[PDB]
Amino acid sequence: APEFGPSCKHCKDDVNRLCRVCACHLCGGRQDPDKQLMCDECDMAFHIYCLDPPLSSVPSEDEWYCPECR
Ligand SMILES: [Mg+2]
Ligand SMILES: [Zn+2]
Ligand SMILES: [Zn+2]
Ligand SMILES: [Zn+2]
Ligand SMILES: [Zn+2]
Repeated sequence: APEFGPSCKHCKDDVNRLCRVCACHLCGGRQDPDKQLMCDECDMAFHIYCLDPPLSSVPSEDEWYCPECR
């Protein structure tokens, strides 16, 4: 559809497939989008429970940098 961006280059939006590019950058899982924190710098997303130490909730502040970018 010319009204939508093209599929993920890496997984082609196959929901049965892990993808560390468009879903959690550590586990590649798509579940819990509500719980996926996006890096202000590289735009990769991370489940709060995949981080070390894991977070039990997302921060209230908008500015967050991932393990790779810190
Ligand atoms: Mg942010
Ligand atoms: Zn993908
Ligand atoms: Zn990485
Ligand atoms: Zn994850
Ligand atoms: Zn980052």
